[PDB]
Amino acid sequence: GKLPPGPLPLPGLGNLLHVDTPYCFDQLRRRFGDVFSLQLAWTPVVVLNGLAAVREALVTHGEDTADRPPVPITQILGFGPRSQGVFLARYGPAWREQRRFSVSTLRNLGLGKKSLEQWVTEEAACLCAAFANHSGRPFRPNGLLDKAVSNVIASLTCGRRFEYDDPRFLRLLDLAQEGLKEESGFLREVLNAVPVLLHIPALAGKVLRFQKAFLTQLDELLTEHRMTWDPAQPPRDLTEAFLAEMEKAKGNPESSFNDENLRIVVADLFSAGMVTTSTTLAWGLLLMILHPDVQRRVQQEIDDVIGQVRRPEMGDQAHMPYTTAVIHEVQRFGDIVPLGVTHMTSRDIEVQGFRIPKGTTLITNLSSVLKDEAVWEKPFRFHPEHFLDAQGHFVKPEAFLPFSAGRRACLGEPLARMELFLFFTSLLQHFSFSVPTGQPRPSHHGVFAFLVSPSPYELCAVPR
Ligand code: HEM
Ligand SMILES: Cn1cc([C@H]2C[C@H]3CSC(N)=N[C@@]3(c3ccc(F)cc3F)CO2)cn1
Ligand SMILES: [Zn+2]
Ligand SMILES: [Zn+2]
Ligand SMILES: [Zn+2]
Ligand SMILES: [Zn+2]
Repeated sequence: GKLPPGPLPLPGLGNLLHVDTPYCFDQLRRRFGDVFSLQLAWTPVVVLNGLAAVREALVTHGEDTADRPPVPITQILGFGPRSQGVFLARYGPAWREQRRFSVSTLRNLGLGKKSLEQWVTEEAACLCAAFANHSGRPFRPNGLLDKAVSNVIASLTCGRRFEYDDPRFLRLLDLAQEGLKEESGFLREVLNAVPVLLHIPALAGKVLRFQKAFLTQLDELLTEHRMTWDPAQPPRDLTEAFLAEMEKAKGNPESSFNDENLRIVVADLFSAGMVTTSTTLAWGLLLMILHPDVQRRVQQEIDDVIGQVRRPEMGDQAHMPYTTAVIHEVQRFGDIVPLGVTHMTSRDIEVQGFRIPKGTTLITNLSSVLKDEAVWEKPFRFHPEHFLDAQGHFVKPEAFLPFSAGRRACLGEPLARMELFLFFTSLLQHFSFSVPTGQPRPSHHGVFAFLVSPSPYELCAVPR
């Protein structure tokens, strides 16, 4: 069939100089259509735009697009056939076993005695107190959001939290944010292309220094956890559940439940739901000071449904359509993973008539879905009524895809939904946020990366 169109491919760089990225893709979408091609050096890339193209790839051809592009340099971090974690894992048994394990263990810890909801609610309390200490004084809330969000994951993985001034905790969070920067590095591409370049010890020790440091700090914490683990009792957290599975899997070279995969799985879970959920909440609080009237309606609904003392529960959401709409609109407008996470075709597939060869790198332009002018009333405005009808009922459009879609859709979404609702309501239940008098109106345009964060800003949190 016909291959997707695209700008003229230069000899060596191809379309590398035709892309400086979501803004640039919008122009290409308006010039070549919703499915265009790109030649990024050695890698053949097809960009998918709009709900239909994205759905057709990830749902209709879900079996064939659930794979990841190979990342050879992950060998430095100890990746192997039965140890690929979940996030970057190739489509196959190693991915599926860990995927099913994480999803089911989240659910098991989730239901019963609401361990998840309890850990979040309790961490929300700490976040409130830490906010109270920063009162009467403008302050960036990002650091506190990272910590509270990080503690929720630590609670699920290792069954503990860390104090906000814990030295090892800070180093962990610091190493994690530096590591994220290392993923968007130019040297990553060269070494992924030619794996034998890693046989140079000079280079190998430079590639993922912050990644390796992060995994080292994590190893130390895992070792402590293995000491306190009581195998005579039902697993209290995901790491214990993993360790129990490891015992049963002794003698089985096919199991992905092993030492090498434990640190990778934990690192995937710990980080993927630390910079995403926290950035979303950082967007949330920014949008609340830019739109004080929206903030007041939320706080009003909080009082009408929950009050100003009793801690919020997930059962309250069903009776809080407006707050729910606001949170959704934060994710939509926030648009924090505009190009999602790359997929790869494991077979020859067909998208929007065009042909996609096997082994093609797929980019899901999630931004083009969340900001679709054909779907949303005013997609470039912060507008909670994107999820409300005239009667005030919450409505969720098909195009709400911040967690992507299909087999590889965010496994942490249920937890994320929980963290977002409980942290947001709890903060707005006890605080009123506003721009600091004397300071310029903070921009609503984010700083582009693999993850789009709000521009740096300060705020005032006055108690209620
Ligand atoms: C606002 C919060 C979050 C957003 C917007 C978000 C978004 C995403 C996106 C776009 C993907 C890519 C899906 C794809 O490859 O097509 C993804 C995958 C993933 N997310 Fe999240 N995420 C969030 C929070 C979390 C949390 C809390 C966790 C874990 C506790 C988590 C863990 C993961 C993992 C492990 C994957 C890989 C799944 C797989 O490859 O099978 N994320 N997420
Ligand atoms: C959805 N989404 C998750 C992300 C996260 C996922 C994590 C874990 S797995 C990975 N490959 N990179 C991340 C990551 C990797 C190493 C590290 F030291 C810190 C990290 F945050 C960055 O992107 C960004 N968007
Ligand atoms: Zn831990
Ligand atoms: Zn434990
Ligand atoms: Zn209605
Ligand atoms: Zn209060």
